Amino acid sequence: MIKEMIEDFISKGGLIFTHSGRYTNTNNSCFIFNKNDIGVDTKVDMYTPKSAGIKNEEGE
DNA sequence: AGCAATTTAAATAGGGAAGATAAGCAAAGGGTTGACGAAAGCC
Repeated sequence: MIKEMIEDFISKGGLIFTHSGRYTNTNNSCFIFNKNDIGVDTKVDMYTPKSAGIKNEEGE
């Protein structure tokens, strides 16, 4: 399910971003979602504390 | 005690043999490098 997942994300810290300083330093935790660069094939990152979240029936 | 000459021509061709093989092993390791969240003494 998808809504189940979006809400699983929201019960947790719940951040969706396209740019971050988390890659520069893992202790940083700055997450920035730019609106202008979202396109058809724009890959999009998300953050949860310790990457928490349930999987589906196909294990994703 | 330096003086030692000039031109001219330097071979055309025919051949550079194929047949064989070119190992099989067994190794090639992991040891550290984790930030948030949550109890839990402690100024």
